[PDB]
Amino acid sequence: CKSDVMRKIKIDKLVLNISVGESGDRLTRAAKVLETLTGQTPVLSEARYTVRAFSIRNDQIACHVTVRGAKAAEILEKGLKVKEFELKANNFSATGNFGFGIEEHIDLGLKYDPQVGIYGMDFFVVLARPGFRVSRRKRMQDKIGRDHLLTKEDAINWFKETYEGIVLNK
Amino acid sequence: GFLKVIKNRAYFKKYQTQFRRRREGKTDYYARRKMIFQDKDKFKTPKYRVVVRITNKTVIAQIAYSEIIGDKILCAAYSHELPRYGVKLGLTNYAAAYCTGLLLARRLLQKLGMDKQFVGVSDAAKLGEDYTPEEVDERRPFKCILDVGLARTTTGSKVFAVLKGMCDGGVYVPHSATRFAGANEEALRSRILGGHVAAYMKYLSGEDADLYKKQFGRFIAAGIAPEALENIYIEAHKKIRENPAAEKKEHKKYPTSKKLTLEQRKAAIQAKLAKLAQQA
Amino acid sequence: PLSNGRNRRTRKLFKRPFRGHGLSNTSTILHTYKVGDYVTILCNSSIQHGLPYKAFHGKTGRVWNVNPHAIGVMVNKKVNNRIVVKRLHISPEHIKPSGCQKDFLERKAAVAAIRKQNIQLKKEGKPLLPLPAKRLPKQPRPAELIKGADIKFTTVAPLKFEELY
Amino acid sequence: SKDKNRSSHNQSHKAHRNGFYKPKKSAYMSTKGMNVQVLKNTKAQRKFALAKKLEAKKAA
RNA sequence: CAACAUCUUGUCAAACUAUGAAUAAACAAAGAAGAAUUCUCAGUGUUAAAUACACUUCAGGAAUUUAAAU
RNA sequence: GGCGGCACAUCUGUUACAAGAUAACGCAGGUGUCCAAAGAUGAACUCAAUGAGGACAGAAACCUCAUGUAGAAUAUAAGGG
RNA sequence: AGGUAGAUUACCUGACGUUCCCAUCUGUGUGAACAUAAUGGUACUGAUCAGGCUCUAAGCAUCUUUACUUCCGUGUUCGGAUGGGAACGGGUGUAUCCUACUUGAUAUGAACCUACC
Repeated sequence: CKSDVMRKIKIDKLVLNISVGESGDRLTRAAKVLETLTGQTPVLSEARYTVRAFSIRNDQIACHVTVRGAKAAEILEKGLKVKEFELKANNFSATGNFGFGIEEHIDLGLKYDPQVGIYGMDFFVVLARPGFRVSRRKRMQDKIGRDHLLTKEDAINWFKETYEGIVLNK
Repeated sequence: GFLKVIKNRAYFKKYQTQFRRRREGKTDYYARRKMIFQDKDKFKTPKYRVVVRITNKTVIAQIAYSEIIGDKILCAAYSHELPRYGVKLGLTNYAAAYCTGLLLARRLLQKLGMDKQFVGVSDAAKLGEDYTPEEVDERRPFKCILDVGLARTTTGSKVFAVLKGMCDGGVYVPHSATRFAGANEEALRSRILGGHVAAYMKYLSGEDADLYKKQFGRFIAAGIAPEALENIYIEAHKKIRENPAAEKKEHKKYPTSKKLTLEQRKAAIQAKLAKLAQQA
Repeated sequence: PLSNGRNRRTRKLFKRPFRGHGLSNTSTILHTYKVGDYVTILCNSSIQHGLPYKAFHGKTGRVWNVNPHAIGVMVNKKVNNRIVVKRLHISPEHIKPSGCQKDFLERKAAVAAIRKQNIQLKKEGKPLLPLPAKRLPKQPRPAELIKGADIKFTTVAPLKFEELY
Repeated sequence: SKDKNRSSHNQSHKAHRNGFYKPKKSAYMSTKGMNVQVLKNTKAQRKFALAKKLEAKKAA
């Protein structure tokens, strides 16, 4: 009858973001690989302020998409598979989330044409608890209690308990 | 180290809190003041609103008119009292929202005594078509306004299921039938009679026994077949237009903490100071 | 040398009260005004539409007509060497009920309570009550005696000068 | 030939020799611009009452 | 040592302000004709319907009391 | 007087004196426009900035969480909202 | 005791911890249709396997804040008035009105309609 069930940490959102500095050609292909990887159409993100150093305002720069549920857990395992479950202690935010980066998207390398090319990706995982809806619902939207909210070490223990991943201090 | 905390006393001395209900996230004061504003040349003539609020387990419908002292409730009807009319499970369906709206319409007209000339529609074949009460002789129907609250008004929302029940009960609520479960009739009619519930019941039965028993567990224990729902809501409507007039102990209290008097509060600091004296 | 704008010199007049921004109370739009009432014009800068002229701010007027959304108010305005009658139509957000007759209506009520008792008393034939005494400017207080048993004396004398530095 | 621009000197003394002319009572009793329905009700009763008053005069 | 936070200190603003006087401004202190009460009461309209409410010389009409209200 | 300027039609803050009015070729500025949307309405959302994270990516590209009474934005001068 | 609708809009806010939940409320399960978006996260709809972990509500503190009282202080300033004093600058006396900031003590909500307990 203990209420620990409502304190179980679960991954509620995984965001994959591809940031390329040019509109067209690369962005069309970058969106395509994200669609094939997950199964939903991503969005095309446009720049906020023009920067002549990076040669970029309204132009579409990057593409990103979020997956939830069983799909999010599966893709995270693949992202951790290439990372070999090797995460630094600094990869975890003070709010209880974490993320990492990928240089080569494994996907399909058989017909890896120069058209598709090779794109790097970044994984960001947002953890949560059952009861976090109180801050996102439309009616009587409130703040989650401080003890209910996650912490850096709470996320680390979750990583070391559901995946047997190590955390380094290098 | 670096804080630059913007919560200092200079931050609070200039702070301006919102209205208490808005600060609680329960009232849209920008739209409430439009549903409230009676014409100034209609002195103290009430402006009635149907306050429809759906919790996780009950469809609350009320008829309220605003006053400076507070909001006064002329009538009310809940979906938890539907078991009196034969509906025992699924109290938040599109079907139960119709019954709650119908029950409050007939309960109100019984109070004012104007229920013999204002009867609305009663047959089950016209549940799907639009009806608006009209002038009987030269006496206007009871006009009310639908207050939705903080609920999005989509094309299938239940807040308009209550409105359809109110209009079917003979109470005039201005509307347009472009947000009902239809928007033809039988598409609207089926959802009013639980047709959408009694098709997941049959669909899940074929697919999985575990999923079927998990979603409709209490329905199975009650013996409600996926065919009884159609007739159940017909009987509930029949039993509502015949006796809506409400019904009729000691409540067990549970005190929580109670405040501390100045004597107890002062003694806590003095004792803690004494502990600090000996500890340090 | 100011300008002739409609809302000139309103940096401080039209400013909202400290920590009093945003929507107004619902009593402003719920209070019922009747013809003959007394109201005070209070321009609300938060509602730019129908803002009454700043010269009528704080003026106590009488309600002369009640419309579906606006309340007619009749106030006095001073011109070269005369007084004219200005008739307005303000929304309830810019006005406020007036308490100019607050104490007068207590004296009207008190005399009515006595009169209602007097008619009954004359029915039974018993002597009737007198009307309440009129208000008077502070009168010269009468002579009184002070019992010295609980009286203490403190001497008063000029004080030796003490430097504040 | 610069001249003085403006002065409010002696203006209040002038305005009070023949003091502030208050409006008469009839100024406050004007009815132009009243509520439309209110004027209709008042006209209806004044027409009804006048006709009743007149038929008695015609009767006698 | 910067610098960044945090706690004090010294001195200021016509185009800075929480607070905010004194002097003033505009009301009321009984004129549909000097009050009040009781009974009766009609035409329109608001109203779900009103006997509520709004306006109609406090529609109107009749009795009793009454000159009071810094 | 001329030369210079427009205090000549006109808006904001201040001089300006806690009602209204209100001087100087007093001070600091502004107008002769702009908008089929930058008008009307409905709905959804919350801004500036900061901290902490995420391959290339760094002080500045994109993504996420938290704090965030407006310190943003509202065509324009300033003041109000 | 709880929920819906409110009026007053911080005595109602914020930070730190804490207490029940028996009803109620919330969080909670699901995605077939109405409906929804990049995502069943939101909003929508269907439901009842579990839980007081959060919300909510009640209380704690030499708590910031806010709200009343005293004091600050008749000290600042001010209406009226000399053939009053001073070379000025400014500042008396008389009949009067009288702040503010700070500090100290107290409070941390009261109240209206309907249903259920």
